[PDB]
Formats: sequence, C-alpha cells, structure tokens
Amino acid sequence: SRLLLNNGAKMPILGLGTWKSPPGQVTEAVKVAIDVGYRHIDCAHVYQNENEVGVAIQEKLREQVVKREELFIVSKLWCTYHEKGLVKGACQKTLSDLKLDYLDLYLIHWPTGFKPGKEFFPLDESGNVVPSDTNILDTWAAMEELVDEGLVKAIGISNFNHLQVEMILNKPGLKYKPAVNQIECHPYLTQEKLIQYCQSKGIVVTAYSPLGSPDRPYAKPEDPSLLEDPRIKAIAAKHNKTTAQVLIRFPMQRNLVVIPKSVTPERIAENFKVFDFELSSQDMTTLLSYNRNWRVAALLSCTSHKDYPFHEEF
Ligand SMILES: NC(=O)c1ccc[n+]([C@@H]2O[C@H](COP(=O)([O-])OP(=O)(O)OC[C@H]3O[C@@H](n4cnc5c(N)ncnc54)[C@H](OP(=O)(O)O)[C@@H]3O)[C@@H](O)[C@H]2O)c1
Repeated sequence: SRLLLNNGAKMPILGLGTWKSPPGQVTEAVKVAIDVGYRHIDCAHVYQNENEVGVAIQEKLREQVVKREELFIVSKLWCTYHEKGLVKGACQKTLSDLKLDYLDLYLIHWPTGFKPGKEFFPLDESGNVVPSDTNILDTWAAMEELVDEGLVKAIGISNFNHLQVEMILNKPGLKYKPAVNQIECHPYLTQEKLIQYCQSKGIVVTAYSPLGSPDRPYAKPEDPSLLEDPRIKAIAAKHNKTTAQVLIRFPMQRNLVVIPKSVTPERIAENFKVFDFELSSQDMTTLLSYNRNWRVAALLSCTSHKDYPFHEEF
C-alpha cells in the first residue's frame, strides 16, 4: 500500500500521472482521484499544469478530506535548471504553482543538462538540442540541500542507467542517497536488470507509462498496444479484471510504485480497483516473458548528449 523509503517516509505504491493531462481537466481529475482514495500525485513542471493540479489539492485540504501528510506529492526538475543557482528557484516555482510548502519527493527529471532559457528544449540553428556542461554530481549537490532548507522531504532521479545511479553512490560527501529512481516499465520493456540493481541498493522503482502511454504524441507506422494485447487480455478476463487493471497490478507485485495517468472520472475509478486481487506466478512470468525492449519515451533529441541514459545495456 505504502512502501518505506530510505528517509523513513512511506510512499503510496499507487499514484496519478499528470503528463498529457490538460489544465482544464487536471484540476477536477485530482479532486476526484483524491476522493476515490488516491494519495499520490505525480507532477512535473514541463507538464505545464501544476497550478491547476494544485487548485485541486487546496480544495481537498480546505474540505478536510485529506491532511497534507496523508498526501505524497511528487515533482521533477527540468533540464534547463541544472546549474546550482537555478535548482532552488525551480523547486520554488513548482512549490507555488502546486501551492504546497514542502514536496515529499523531488526528482531530477532527466540526466541530461540543457541550455537555461525560456525554452524547455533549446536548439541551435542546425536544429539540434543545446546542452549544459554541468554534470549529475553538481546538480545532485543542489538537490541534496533543498532537503536542508526543508523544501523537499526526499530527492530522487528519473531515467538513470545503473551506471548513472552509481555516480551519486560513490560521490564523496554523498550526504543523501536517492530514495527513488523512476523509470518506464510495462510488459514490453520489463526492466528487470535495473529493477534488480536499484533494489539491491535500497533505491525504490516507480514504473511510469504502465499502460503504454497510449496518448503520447508519437504513433509510428504500427505501434504496439498493451491495453489491447490478446495475450494480456485473456489474463484479465480470467481475473475478471480489465487490461488496465492487470497492467497496473503487474508493477505493484514487482514491488514497484505505479503512476497511471487518467483524466477520465470512471477510469480514475477503475485504476483504483487493483487492490483486491492477485496475479499468479504463471501470469507474472507470462506477462514478464512479453518484454520486447520497446520504450514510449526514448528522448530522441539527446541521443548525442554526453549524458544520454540509453546507450548502456540497463
Ligand atoms: N519520469 C518521466 O520522465 C515521465 C515520463 C513519462 C511518464 N511519466 C509519468 O507517468 C505517468 C505515466 O503515464 P503516461 O502519461 O506515460 O500514460 P499511461 O499511464 O500509459 O496512460 C495514460 C493514457 O492511458 C489512458 N488510460 C488511463 N486509464 C486507463 C484505463 N483504465 N483504460 C484505458 N486507458 C487508460 C489515458 O486516458 P485518459 O486520460 O483519457 O483517461 C491516457 O490516454 C505520467 O502521466 C507521468 O506522471 C513520467
């Protein structure tokens, strides 16, 4: 239900994603989720809706539905704020849009540093993405003491390959360990080498894009669907659950936290009814056997960034 983090705080094994969640519909999404019984909201600045996602949390707090410490609000530092001077300001902007006084987990969104400016994705005239010469260990020391101003309860990372995680681990003075490396992970990109490396290290795995990110802007020629896989669909009807409900239960039982995005009030509901049933060893190893090494989000414009997390095997 809640996983213990290496900072002593417990983290709800189930939460709501807001990437691709419109400002108009992401206030009312969160409010309904919370009502339904969600206590974990996954936010990011680059997602552009945190204000509207923070109007949602202030109504439930006014309304006495939840106390602040019942919730577990998560956010991530975008690539253009990677310099020591920019980091506190970016947590502070997130902190005022959401309208909270502390975050519980603050994550480093990507390993890749970009040029600081108004553009989330800086480009040159050759069209390619412009990098900051800052590194991970520098950026980590700016986050390590957001903790010391008492702005965040915990700090983490998103999309680091095992080697990247290691850098922080053997950094002299490493005052604060990574509580959480959040990553993509579904039946087609099963991720068990990173998942079974982070876990030996006390780092918690959040699996994002758990349903296939069915609405991320890319669609290819003939992309694969999980929410519509025949094999995955049988496994569900056995459990009389839905293919969503099965694709959300899979991470959970890998001891992973799961953040399925929804702006639909009856889906937000469905996604919550995942607590009352087990998948079998057959199901979990079948589901597992389905991996195809395919990712939704591969950051294709930082392929050549010195800090591109995806050239390493895991
Ligand atoms: N850390 C990172 O760098 C990063 C990157 C990507 C994702 N993530 C996080 O992980 C969450 C992962 O979600 P994602 O955005 O990649 O998408 P997702 O969970 O794979 O799925 C979202 C999509 O699936 C639909 N959906 C929701 N419930 C469903 C249901 N029960 N039945 C059918 N379809 C369902 C949604 O529709 P409706 O909205 O129409 O209901 C939306 O189209 C994100 O929102 C975000 O918070 C983090």
